[PDB]
Amino acid sequence: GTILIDLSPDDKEFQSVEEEMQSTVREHRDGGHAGGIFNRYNILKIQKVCNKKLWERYTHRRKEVSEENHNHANERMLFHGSPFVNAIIHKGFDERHAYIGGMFGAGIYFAENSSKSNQYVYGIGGGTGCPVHKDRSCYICHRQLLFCRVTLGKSFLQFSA
Amino acid sequence: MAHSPPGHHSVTGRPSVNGLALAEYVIYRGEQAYPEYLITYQIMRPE
Ligand SMILES: O=C(O)c1ccc(-c2cc(=O)c3ccccc3o2)cc1
Ligand SMILES: [Zn+2]
Repeated sequence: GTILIDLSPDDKEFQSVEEEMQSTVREHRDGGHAGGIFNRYNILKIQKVCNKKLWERYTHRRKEVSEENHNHANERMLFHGSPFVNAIIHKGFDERHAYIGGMFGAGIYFAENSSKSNQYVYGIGGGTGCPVHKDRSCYICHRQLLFCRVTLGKSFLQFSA
Repeated sequence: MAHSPPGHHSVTGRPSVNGLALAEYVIYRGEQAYPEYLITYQIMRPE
């Protein structure tokens, strides 16, 4: 049920998503080991993901959360990087996309920093890098991130290093 | 998948060392996110 609609670079929607991507790059404490060395991206394509069933599953749950939190879903747009983005866009997020060893327990992780999610595109710690060149800093191979609508509701605040 | 803390729907990981890092977030139900945009890109070699 998923269809992908290409956005034109002239579309203000393309432009605002590109800007979120570019303006949330930061330097990482690994010196680029996981995600590569870069200060910006070459954006090649932005597609809207349309799936009626997955959308209604999301809005159903959003309403439940909202009604448990004084009518506030506390909805954010956040990045997610994964080797499984093709499965996610077709079948939705589930237990199989959890970061079992993550610092906040086994759940599905999202970042405000695009460059943080970029570190997971080829796996935890960047895996072995791109399939073709085995390079975590590959400048040739095409990468994919998701920019996702996420319902946080009442969020537990963990101060952390 | 684990459960969220009792009384909560997610976790916010607030950075408390690296002053330039933004927040990270964890949800424990797949139905609390929708993958709205697929972005295809390359990282760029600094000049
Ligand atoms: O397949 C896995 O085991 C897997 C583990 C982690 C992620 C992932 C993806 C992310 O975008 C992310 C963002 C902030 C912090 C951690 C993050 O982790 C994605 C996938
Ligand atoms: Zn490569």
